[PDB]
Amino acid sequence: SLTVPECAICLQTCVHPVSLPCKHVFCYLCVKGASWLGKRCALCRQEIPEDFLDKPTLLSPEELKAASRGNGEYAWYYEGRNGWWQYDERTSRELEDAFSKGKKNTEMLIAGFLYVADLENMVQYRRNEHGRRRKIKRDIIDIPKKGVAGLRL
Amino acid sequence: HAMALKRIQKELSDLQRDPPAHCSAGPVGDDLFHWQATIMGPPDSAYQGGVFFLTVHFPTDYPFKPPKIAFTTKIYHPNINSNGSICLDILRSQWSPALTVSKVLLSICSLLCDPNPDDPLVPDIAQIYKSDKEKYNRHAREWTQKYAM
Ligand SMILES: Nc1ncnc2c1ncn2[C@@H]1O[C@H](COP(=O)(O)O)[C@@H](O)[C@H]1O[C@H]1O[C@H](COP(=O)(O)O)[C@@H](O)[C@H]1O
Ligand SMILES: [Zn+2]
Ligand SMILES: [Zn+2]
Repeated sequence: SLTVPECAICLQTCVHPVSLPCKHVFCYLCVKGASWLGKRCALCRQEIPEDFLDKPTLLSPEELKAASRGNGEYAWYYEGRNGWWQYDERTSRELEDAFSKGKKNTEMLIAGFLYVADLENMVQYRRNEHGRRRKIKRDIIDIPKKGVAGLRL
Repeated sequence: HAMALKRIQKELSDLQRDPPAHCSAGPVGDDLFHWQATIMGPPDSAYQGGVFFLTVHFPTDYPFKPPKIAFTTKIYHPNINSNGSICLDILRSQWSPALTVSKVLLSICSLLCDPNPDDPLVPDIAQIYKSDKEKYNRHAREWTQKYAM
């Protein structure tokens, strides 16, 4: 397929598609979100390795490297331990849209939970519990970073 | 249950934009986990001209489990009983998250056109389907007129 495969969980084009041992493909963050519920492969019920979120098999690792240098001028980042993580490309488009329109905030689905992005104070937090807080920023692509959306680089 | 909610919202938007033939669906008020649906009996089916009302309820871990879909309108059919339960493999073990309510609705329309007597939820009706098809069609049309028009 010349096109990026569709994810059977969210019904969108896969973002950071990962391949399970059974060879089904899903967004990394949809797999992560389904892990909170203890799910197996959504399509065939076969096991997802215990360490999959820490060492996922990427459908195209080269495309991750390209994402971490890909959107040209600017990117969005969220706070990690001793460094910044880059937002996934789909959430980044939502943030950019909201920011560019002057919205004070917007909501994002990230790995099975709704987050508020507070664009006035540049912080994100889980909508249900405001204590889970991470600083965000909108900076150039060429900075040091931990990875993209939890995927190491 | 935000994964389910967003998946359901996406299906709704896609359905209301390009609705399946013979079908209508939408949420009950502001509650995305409960929908109502309507099927107009397919042309050339024995159910033609019938209006059938259905209920859809989504599980909190959707799309990992299928929606619960039932007929609220009485119908004469080997795969649909008086409680409105629908005997269809993709609402049981053959559910896949690759499917949508839209696709289930079309499969239900397909079942109306071509019942499956080898999955006999209503045995008496299934036997008539197999032994006397003209009688089956007569009864299905009679019940359509009586209960669904
Ligand atoms: N914007 C986001 N994008 C991707 N995942 C997120 C995001 N926000 C939260 N999560 C994930 O949701 C979970 C709860 O985050 P919390 O408590 O804040 O709501 C976490 O797994 C979050 O993932 C992050 O933290 C992980 C560890 O990185 P270190 O802190 O060691 O740098 C790493 O995977 C990283 O991506
Ligand atoms: Zn997905
Ligand atoms: Zn699988």
